[PDB]
Amino acid sequence: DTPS
Amino acid sequence: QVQLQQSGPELVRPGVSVKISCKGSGYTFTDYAIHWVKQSHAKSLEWIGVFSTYYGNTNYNQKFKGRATMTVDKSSSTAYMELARLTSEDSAIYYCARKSYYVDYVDAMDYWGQGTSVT
Amino acid sequence: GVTQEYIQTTIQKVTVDCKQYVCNGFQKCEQLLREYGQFCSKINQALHGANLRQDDSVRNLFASVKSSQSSPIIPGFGGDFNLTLLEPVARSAIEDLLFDKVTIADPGYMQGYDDCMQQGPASARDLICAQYVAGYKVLPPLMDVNMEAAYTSSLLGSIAGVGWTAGLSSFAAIPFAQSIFYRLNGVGITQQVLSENQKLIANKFNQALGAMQTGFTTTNEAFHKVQDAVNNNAQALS
Amino acid sequence: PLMDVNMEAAYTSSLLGSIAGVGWTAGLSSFAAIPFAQSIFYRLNGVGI
Amino acid sequence: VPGEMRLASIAFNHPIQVDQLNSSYFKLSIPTNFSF
Amino acid sequence: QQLVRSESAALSAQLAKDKVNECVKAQSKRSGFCGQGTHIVSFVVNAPNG
Amino acid sequence: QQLVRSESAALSAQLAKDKVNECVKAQSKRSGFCGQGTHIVSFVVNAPNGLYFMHVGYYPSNHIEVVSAYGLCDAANPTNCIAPVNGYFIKTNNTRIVDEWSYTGSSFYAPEPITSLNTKYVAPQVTYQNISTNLPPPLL
Amino acid sequence: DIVLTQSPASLAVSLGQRATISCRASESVDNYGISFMNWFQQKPGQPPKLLISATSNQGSGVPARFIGSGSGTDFSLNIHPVEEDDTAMYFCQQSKEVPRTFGGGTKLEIK
Ligand SMILES: *[C@@H]1O[C@H](CO)[C@@H](O[C@@H]2O[C@H](CO)[C@@H](O)[C@H](O)[C@H]2NC(C)=O)[C@H](O)[C@H]1NC(C)=O
Ligand SMILES: *[C@@H]1O[C@H](CO)[C@@H](O[C@@H]2O[C@H](CO)[C@@H](O)[C@H](O)[C@H]2NC(C)=O)[C@H](O)[C@H]1NC(C)=O
Ligand SMILES: *[C@@H]1O[C@H](CO)[C@@H](O[C@@H]2O[C@H](CO)[C@@H](O)[C@H](O)[C@H]2NC(C)=O)[C@H](O)[C@H]1NC(C)=O
Ligand SMILES: *[C@@H]1O[C@H](CO)[C@@H](O[C@@H]2O[C@H](CO)[C@@H](O)[C@H](O)[C@H]2NC(C)=O)[C@H](O)[C@H]1NC(C)=O
Ligand SMILES: *[C@@H]1O[C@H](CO)[C@@H](O)[C@H](O)[C@H]1NC(C)=O
Repeated sequence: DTPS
Repeated sequence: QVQLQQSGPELVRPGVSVKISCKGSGYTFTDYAIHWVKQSHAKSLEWIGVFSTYYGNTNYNQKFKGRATMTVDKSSSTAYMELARLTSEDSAIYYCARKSYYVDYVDAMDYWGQGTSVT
Repeated sequence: GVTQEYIQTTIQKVTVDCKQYVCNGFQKCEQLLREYGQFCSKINQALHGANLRQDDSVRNLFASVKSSQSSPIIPGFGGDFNLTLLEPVARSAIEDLLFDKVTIADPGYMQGYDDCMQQGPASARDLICAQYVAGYKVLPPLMDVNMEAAYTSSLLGSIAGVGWTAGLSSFAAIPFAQSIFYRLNGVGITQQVLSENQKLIANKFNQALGAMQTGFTTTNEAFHKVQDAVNNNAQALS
Repeated sequence: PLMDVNMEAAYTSSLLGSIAGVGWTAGLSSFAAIPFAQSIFYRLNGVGI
Repeated sequence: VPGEMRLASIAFNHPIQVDQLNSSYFKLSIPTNFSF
Repeated sequence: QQLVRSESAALSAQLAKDKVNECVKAQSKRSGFCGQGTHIVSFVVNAPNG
Repeated sequence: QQLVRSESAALSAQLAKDKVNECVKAQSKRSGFCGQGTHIVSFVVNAPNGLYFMHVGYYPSNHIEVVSAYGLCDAANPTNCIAPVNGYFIKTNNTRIVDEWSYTGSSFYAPEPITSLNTKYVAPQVTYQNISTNLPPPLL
Repeated sequence: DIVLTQSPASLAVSLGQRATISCRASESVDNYGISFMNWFQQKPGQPPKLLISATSNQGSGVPARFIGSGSGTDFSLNIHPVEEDDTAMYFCQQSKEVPRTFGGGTKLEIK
C-alpha cells in the first residue's frame, strides 16, 4: 500500500 | 522586435561597382545567414545569394557569380553586398532577409528589410 | 557457416516444507521433531537465500540486454536474407523447435495442482503432482515468457547497426543488408567484390541458416547441453 | 591482514595520480602528466563528441 | 493504518522506435542532452 | 548441492552477459570467441534455463 | 567451507585485477563492464575485504530523429566520394550554415560545416548522394 | 532549378468569398517527403511577407486562414474568408535547390  | 535597417537608394551611373548594406537589430546577428533578393517588377523577383554570418560561406545565383560578393562587419551587426559593373538592366529594389526554419529542413526567408533601390 | 552454444543462466527454484518432508503431521513425530526444529529453520533460510540470488542474476542480465532504441520488426526483414528468426506476429520458429525437441515435463501453475487431483487422466505420472505429497514447491520463473520474448525481439531490432563508431548513443537505423556489407568490408573484403557478389552472398548466407532446421539433434553438442540442463533439474528433485 | 591499512592507502593514491591520462597511445611506458581536466576532454572526444 | 496490498503487472519499458526506411537515405536517432 | 549449483549458474550468467554486450551488439575482432571464422552478426534466443 | 570460500575469493580477485588494468588505467571501448553509458574515467577505493569501484558514465537523453546520408559525392566527378569520420552527414537544420549538408558528432547533436578534418575519401557507392554544386572537400 | 508557374494570372472575388491559387512545378519538389514549398504575399510599397510552408498552414507569421495544399508537382493556396486586406501579389517558392527560384506570382483582387 502507498509508503509510510 | 527584429529589424533589418538598410542603406538609402541611389541613381548610380553604369559601369560603377555598387555597395549596399543591411544592419540587423534585436537578435544576435551571427546566428543567421543573410539572404539577398532583386526585384524589377511586382511580378519579377529573383534570388541573388546567401551569406553565412558566422562562417562567411556563400552560395550565389549563377548569373551573379562573376559580379557579386558579400562581406560582414560583425562589430556593426551588418552585412554588405557589392555588385561589379552596374548596367541599366540592374535597376531594382534590393532586399536583405534573415534565414529561418519554421519547418524542419525547409529554408524560409522570414523577416525582410523594407528594401533599397538602385538605378 | 553457423556455430551454436548454450549458456545456462538459472537453476530451477525449489523450496521445501521441511516439517512436511520429515514427517506427515503424525503427532508423535511432531513432538520429537521439535528437538531438531532449528535444523529446518536453517534449511529454509539457506534455500531462500539461494532463490533470491537466482532472481537477482536474472534481473541483472535483462537490464543489459535491453536497448534504449530499436527498429520495429516487420515481415520481409533482411531483404533477400531469409530471417526465420522473426516472431510469428509470440516466441519464434527457432524457439519453438528448441522447446519442442526438449523432453521436459509440462509446467505447473496453470492449472497446476488440479492435474494432481482425481479430476484428470489416470495416466498422469508427473513428478510435479508428487510435489504436493512430498512438500516440494517449484517456484514460478521470475520474468514471464512473454516479457522474455520482448527482450530478445529488442535485440533483433538493434541489429543494423553496431558500426559507425559509438553505437552506445546514436542509432543508425539502416537496412540489415547494408549492415552486413559493412561487416564484410570490416574483415578485409574489398568493396568492389561485395557489390559484384551481392546475390551470391545472400544465397550462401541463407544456406548456412537453412541448416538450423536440421541442427536440433543430440549429435549437436549445444543441443545436448540444453537437454542435460533439464535432466539435472529433474534428477535433483527425484 | 597482510598489507596494513597504510600501504593499501598508498597503493590507491598511486592509482589516482596515474590518471590524466592513459591516452596518447601506449601509456605502458611514457607518462603524459597533464591536468585532469585535459584528460577528460580527450575522453569526451574519444566518444564522438 | 495502511490498507490492502495491490496486485500489479510488471512494466515493460518499450525502446524508442526508429522507423526503418529504404532508399539512399535514412532516419537517425541522436541525443541532445547528455548527463553524467 | 543447491548452493553449489546456484553459484555456478550465476557465474555462467555473467558470461552470457558479456557475450550479449560483445558478440550480439557488435562485430568482434577478438577471434577464438564465437565460431572460428572471424565474426559477422550473431543472434540470441531463449532456451530452457538460459 | 573455508576451502570453498577461499577459492571463490581468489577468482573474484582475478576479476578485480582485470578491471584495474582496464577500467581504471584506461578508457574502455567494450561497453559491458562499468556503468551503461560508454566509458569515461573510473576510480577505485578500499572496502572491507575487497575493492570498491566507481564508474563515471555518460547517459544520453532527449533523442531526436534526423535525415542522414550514407555519404556524399560530386555529381560532376563520380570518383570523388567522401564519408564522415566518427560522425554523420545530416541534412542541415541550422540557420547558421548555408551548406545543404552538415556534420555532427556520434554522441551529441550539433551541426558543423563539412570540412576535410571530418571526412575520409572512400570508394564510390550507389547510395551516396550526388551533389550538383557546393562541396568543400574536394572543392572541385 | 524547378520552374514554377501559377494561375489564374489574377483573381477577383467578392468579400468573404472563398478563393484559390493553382501552382505547378516542372519537376517534383518532394525530397525525403520534406516538400520545401513556401508561399509569400506582397503589396505595393512593401517587401514580400512569408505566409506558409507546406506543413504550416498556421504559424510562420499567419492565421489558419491561409491553407496550402498538394504534393509532388501540384500545389495550391486556399483562403475561405477573403478580405480586402488580402489583396496582394502571391508567390510559390522552391527551397529544394539552388538558385532557389520562384514564381512570378498572381494578384488577388476584390471585385
Ligand atoms: C531544427 O531547427 C528548428 C528551428 O531552428 C527547431 O524548431 C524548434 O523546435 C523546438 C522543439 O519544441 C520548439 O520549441 C521551437 O519553437 C522550434 N523553433 C522554431 C524556430 O520553430 C528544431 O527543433 C530543430 N531540430 C529538428 C530536429 O527539427
Ligand atoms: C526461406 O524463405 C522461405 C520463403 O521465402 C520460407 O520457406 C517456406 O516457409 C513456409 C513456412 O514454414 C513453409 O510452409 C514452406 O514449406 C517453406 N518452403 C521451403 C521450400 O522450405 C522460409 O522462410 C525459409 N526456408 C528455409 C528452408 O530457409
Ligand atoms: C538536460 O538534462 C537535465 C538532466 O540531466 C534536465 O534538467 C533537469 O530537468 C528535470 C525535468 O523534470 C528537472 O526536474 C531537474 O530539476 C533538472 N535539473 C537537474 C537534474 O539538475 C533537462 O532535461 C536538461 N537541462 C537543460 C536543457 O538545461
Ligand atoms: C549518383 O550518381 C551515380 C552515377 O554516377 C549513381 O550510380 C548508379 O550506380 C549503380 C550501381 O549500383 C548503377 O547500376 C546505376 O546505373 C548508376 N546510376 C546512374 C544514373 O548511372 C548513384 O546511384 C547516384 N546516387 C543516387 C542516390 O542516385
Ligand atoms: C523500398 O524500395 C523498393 C524499391 O523499388 C520498393 O519496391 C519498396 O516498396 C520500398 N519499401 C517500402 C516499404 O516502400
